[PDB]
Amino acid sequence: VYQEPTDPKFPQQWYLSGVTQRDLNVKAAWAQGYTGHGIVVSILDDGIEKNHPDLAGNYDPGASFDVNDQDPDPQPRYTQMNDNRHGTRCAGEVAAVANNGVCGVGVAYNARIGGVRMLDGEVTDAVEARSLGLNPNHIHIYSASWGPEDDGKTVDGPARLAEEAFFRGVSQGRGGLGSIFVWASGNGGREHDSCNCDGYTNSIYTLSISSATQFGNVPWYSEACSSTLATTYSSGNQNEKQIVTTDLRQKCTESHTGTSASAPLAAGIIALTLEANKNLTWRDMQHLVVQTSKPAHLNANDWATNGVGRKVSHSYGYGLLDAGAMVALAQNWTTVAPQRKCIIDILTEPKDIGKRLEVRKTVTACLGEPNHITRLEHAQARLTLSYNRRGDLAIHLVSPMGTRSTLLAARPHDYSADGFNDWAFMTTHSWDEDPSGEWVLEIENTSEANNYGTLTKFTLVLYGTA
Ligand SMILES: [Ca+2]
Ligand SMILES: [Ca+2]
Ligand SMILES: [Ca+2]
Ligand code: NA
Repeated sequence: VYQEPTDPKFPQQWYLSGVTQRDLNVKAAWAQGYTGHGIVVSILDDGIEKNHPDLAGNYDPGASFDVNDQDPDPQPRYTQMNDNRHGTRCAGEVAAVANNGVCGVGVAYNARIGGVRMLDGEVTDAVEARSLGLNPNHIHIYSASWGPEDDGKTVDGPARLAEEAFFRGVSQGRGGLGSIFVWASGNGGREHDSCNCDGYTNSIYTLSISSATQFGNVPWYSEACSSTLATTYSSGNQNEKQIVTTDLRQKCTESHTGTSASAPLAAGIIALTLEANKNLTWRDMQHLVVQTSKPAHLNANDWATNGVGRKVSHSYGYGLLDAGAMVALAQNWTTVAPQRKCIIDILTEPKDIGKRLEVRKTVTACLGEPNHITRLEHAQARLTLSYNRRGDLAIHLVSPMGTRSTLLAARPHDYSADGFNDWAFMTTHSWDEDPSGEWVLEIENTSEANNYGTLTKFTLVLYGTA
């Protein structure tokens, strides 16, 4: 009985609905009756053209603000180069108006969309914190297609205020259910960047989203890491189609590309999911993604089955998001038990790294204590170490059930001699596994050079339930 969008460009939105069965299965969600009605999504970016013919109808002033110029109007700053068209393109992916004879449609075409202009100026910690913490009780989902530089040699993340904003968000946002933070995993593929060296994507508070090309391949810009949760389609080579969305100056574009286009699609699917079940917490949402994401159709050389039988890849997380499955599972979902946190400091003495270091430790996962965990969610390996050439290192973490998470792959451009200072490498690959047993940390020098350094701290942090 459901009638799909009549928008002129909808047929070109191959990733939403297609006969080729290689899409995000969004029409199946719309058919079940979910279009994002009642949900509020905010695009933290370079502004939003609120008067765009395909956005005005869903624009929400309450989900918007201009942090760069300190005013409530997020209108982009126009320039000959159209530098500030990025936020508008991301906004259209999430909630472009449907059946209005203009461009295409958003994943959640009935959702309310707002924008925070915060990238067009000095992006300070305060600027970030005010954006992430904007109207936490009105906005449900925050989408961010930006982050630290992808030169493949930086290690950076949120400063204190932004961290506090994230924490306040998941704790108090949405009436205590927790703000949903969707993050683009990065465009550093050509520089061999790792998204675990990015504190925003690496955070347990954000759903880090990677990309897949139309033909199901790992895009050139893609960054691999264990913190990524799932994937949505984006651009690839010139024989592959790209993302169709709203563009600056009230135009329509069929060339929105890179990691930037994936997070918004995920944000849209999550909006449909919240409509299906408004009581889902920030953790419930991550559980739904893990359970419903599909690897099939995605090519990668590292697909591996984890301890609970799910396929995972460092390029895709658990695979492609499936909107129909997301909204279906959401309706019947029982809120997960309170989050427990088990801290296990592993080292009893510093360890020389040399050419290779292996640290084994059998843990009980806080057995007999209030934070005993039998069903893992995120896991962090907080490492502090010195090394002469950081990029030559490759670090792996093996769970008791045999799941190998590569916390850090070699980064050829990273010649830093600063090592890691209590950096929290995170992995989503052992989700739902029993964490008790022997964990193994492996640090190896991937180069032939005679490198040297010392691992002075290894703290294993487990999050989960019993
Ligand atoms: Ca303004
Ligand atoms: Ca439209
Ligand atoms: Ca990066
Ligand atoms: Na994350």
